[PDB]
Amino acid sequence: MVKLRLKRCGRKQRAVYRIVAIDVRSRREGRDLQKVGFYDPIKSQTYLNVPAILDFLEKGAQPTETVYDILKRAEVFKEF
Amino acid sequence: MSRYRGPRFKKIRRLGALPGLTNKRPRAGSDLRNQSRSGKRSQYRIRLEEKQKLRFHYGITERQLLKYVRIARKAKGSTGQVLLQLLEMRLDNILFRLGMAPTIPGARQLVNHRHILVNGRIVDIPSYRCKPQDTIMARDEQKSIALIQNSLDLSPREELPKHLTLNPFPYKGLVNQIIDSKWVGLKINELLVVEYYSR
Amino acid sequence: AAAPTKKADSAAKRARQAEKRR
Amino acid sequence: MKTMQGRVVCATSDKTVAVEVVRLAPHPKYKRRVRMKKKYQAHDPDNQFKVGDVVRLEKSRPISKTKSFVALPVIARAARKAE
Amino acid sequence: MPTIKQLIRNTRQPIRNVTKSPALRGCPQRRGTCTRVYTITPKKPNSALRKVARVRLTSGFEITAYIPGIGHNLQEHSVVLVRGGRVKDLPGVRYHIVRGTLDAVGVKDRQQGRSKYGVKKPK
RNA sequence: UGGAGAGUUCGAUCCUGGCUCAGGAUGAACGCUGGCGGCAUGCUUAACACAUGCAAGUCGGACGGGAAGUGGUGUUUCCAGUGGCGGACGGGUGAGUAACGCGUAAGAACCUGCCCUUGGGAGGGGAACAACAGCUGGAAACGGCUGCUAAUACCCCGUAGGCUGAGAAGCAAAAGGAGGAAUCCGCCCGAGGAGGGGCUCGCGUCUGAUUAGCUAGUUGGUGAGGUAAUAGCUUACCAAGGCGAUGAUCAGUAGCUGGUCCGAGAGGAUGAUCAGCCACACUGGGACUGAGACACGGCCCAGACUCCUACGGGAGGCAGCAGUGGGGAAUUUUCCGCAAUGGGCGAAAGCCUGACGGAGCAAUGCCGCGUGGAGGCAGAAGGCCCACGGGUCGUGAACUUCUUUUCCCGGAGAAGAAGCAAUGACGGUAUCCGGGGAAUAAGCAUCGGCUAACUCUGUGCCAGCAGCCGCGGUAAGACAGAGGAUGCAAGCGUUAUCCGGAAUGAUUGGGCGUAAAGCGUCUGUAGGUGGCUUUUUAAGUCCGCCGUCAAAUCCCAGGGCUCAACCCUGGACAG
Repeated sequence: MVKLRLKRCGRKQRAVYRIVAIDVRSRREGRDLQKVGFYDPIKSQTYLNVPAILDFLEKGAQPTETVYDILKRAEVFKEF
Repeated sequence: MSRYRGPRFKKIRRLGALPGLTNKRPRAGSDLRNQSRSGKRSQYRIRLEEKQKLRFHYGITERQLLKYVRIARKAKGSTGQVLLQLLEMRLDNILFRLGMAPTIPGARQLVNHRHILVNGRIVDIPSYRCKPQDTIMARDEQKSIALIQNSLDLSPREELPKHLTLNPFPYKGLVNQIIDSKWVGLKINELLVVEYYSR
Repeated sequence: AAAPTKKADSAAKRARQAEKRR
Repeated sequence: MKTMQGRVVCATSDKTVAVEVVRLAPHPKYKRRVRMKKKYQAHDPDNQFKVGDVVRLEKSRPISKTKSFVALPVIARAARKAE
Repeated sequence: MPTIKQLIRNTRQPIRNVTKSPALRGCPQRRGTCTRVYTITPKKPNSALRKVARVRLTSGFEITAYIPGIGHNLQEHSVVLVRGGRVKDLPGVRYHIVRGTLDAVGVKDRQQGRSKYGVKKPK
């Protein structure tokens, strides 16, 4: 199946963390079919594209732990 | 080695021109001769001795200079002038033209021993490129040293370069803009050095 | 060191269950 | 689906016609036209199209491993060598 | 230039390429045991007593090699290491010897080139 | 925003032309030397043979239980066993394969666990079975009988949109379990979505034609058989074709690509690391289970090896991580952790996880810093040259004031943790404050010309040098040592290898009277090219637009680690 999370591109101490749209039967840092948005830990840079989200979640995509919390930190996912 | 150690005024001699590796030393070259007519230097000699004059003045290596001339060649604008842009923006060279240090090899030690502050933050790296509107100043702890006080005691009378503006009392110097062709006062032809790397 | 009781990882267990499904 | 034109060279086969497609295309390294010719085994269950006819071939359901194309229309008649 | 329509028919392409010194599968250096250590005379302009040794490589080939410097200690059972460079004065010799490695000793009392010839630092 | 050459074939000149060198690069080795830090990288030679440990397990909110540990006086939790899901994910190698493997662009005859949208159903029964128990064959492995037993183990019956069929009609599904005054999860069928995986077609995909012939299910057509599915995939029969010089077949070699290196570009050489795809995993062969692997850590058979044996008979295979032997010029700690990201399982907790996150070894490379700074003599010793009247090494050093990064020592101490009894391997972390003292830290190559840099001795075609032209037979700046100088830098030099220089295969870029070069001359098929006018087509071509050209490289502009390397946004480009 397909799910939402974050990969790894930046090695060592600087863990930048990538975008997402990947299968569970694939790799930790491999092939990604579509792009969305990411966040940087030791910075104020928080993207997360909203029109890409909810459009991918309607067709069997599972929202797992890491894509969450950073979702509610922004103005998306609330009682609206 | 990062910066040449040993004989400094051996390169102020031989080459003909007189750079600032120390303060001021005689015009004549080495050995018993050299005060008379020298031999006819080849076409490749004028490209080799002119680049070694620019390499020694700033106290930079061949490995670090190779990057500053290649990135300046890939960038837009006059190549011959943008070699002197990224080389003058170094924290060890802007410190010589500020009046805080008597020479360039002594200015690298000043930046390395944590005496200089850039925009409030402390920088140790001499090969750091100083962008415009930056405040190059001294530290509050290193304000009481006798070497920093003696070098800035001779500065209120002498005129500093037009691309810089120093204020004698608070010991800070600001960099307004980029250095151009007629603003450089060095005895080097920038068209002979760019012709060497492209053999 | 070795354990006081006897044990053996049966690779024939996954084969017997595969023969039962067959 | 893709459509390619060509002349029939062989007709001595049961419900199968050998169509030779000529294609002119310029070389990406050079400049001039390089002509390539490959023969396709088309399907003809009505055995109407004989040798010499120029027919257009469209993509369809594979009736065999070599055959995958069918001959639907006809632009011109016999353009072959005289007997 | 050969015409454009003949360049599609024939198409110009280089050869399989011949090597200057066959040191196997792109290997910089090769090991081997010396079979016979002899002395041979040079070409037409030179006249000296040059020391050459036939090295039996790890592949099974027995090619000649030149010994640099003054004085050596290579016997009939010495395991040497070759370099790969021509001398162009002695016919057949396409290899050189790296001294200071394995059974090959370095040149005594040499103060100049210590990187090559395999000499240590004198205190 | 990109394109410098020179030496050598002559008495000499101008051409032609081969060779050689200056450059960059390489997952490199060797020799000399050797202060650190950041990031990356590391059997490229035997896909050789492998000790040991580890690399996949998890659920009792599916069951009959309870051999451990902790409470209470039976609940957590849980060794085995039944059952569910995952072992066809991830990791590694590239041997094989020039092939419908790969890359680009299209197509039809499809399947598809977990997830998701919609509709209906989920009733009522049966017979066993491990675990366990009593015996029992064997060295061991592995088991052999009898009896007892549960479930989301299995098999009927009832019902049924779907399926088969022109139609009428015929016919097939089930699991229950948990917290709570009825919620959650799961089960069965069908119709979709998504994602993944098959199959079809065309182009481009190495070299040699002193391999030109190749091919019987071989090509195709009817009929049955078969697959999830088209189909010679298959069988019988009929036709006899099918492939090829725009070069099949055969032989040698080889994973493909995004890209990488060089280059002005074109092009050439490759494709290590990262990522997509394919293939293999002791060798050869085969099938089973399952949605999917005919499947590294699964099974069965055979073979070569290794090991055990009460020789009757059995157990394994690292092209997973770390390591051993061996080969080799050469390539590392049998370390720590789940903390972070991810994978498996579970309504969770949590467990498993050398994937991975980190550390360790190695100057393998890239980048940054450091090993001292200023001041100092009339140029001190001591060396080298000397016409000995001096000069040079030399401000070099000593001598003086000064600052002390990094290394060392002591005290603090950001963030990567979001979760959320406050949860980290890395960490005596980054970084910051202070204290000794320059105190602990440089060499290597070269010096005839291209090549940037000189003489004096010794030797003396002797010993030796050497990329090329060439040096050495007594005064050779091209041998050996010294003084000095040049270049570079903890790197330097050498070697190997690709590209550049080679407009010396030239498509952009060359030539054939004499330098290499028109075949001895004609006819002529295929092929290439083809006068003039109008109309038409518009295929080529050209314009615009819509898809795709994965991401990451490269490039432009802009950010974050004190700079840089490195990391990163958007755009550009992907011709």
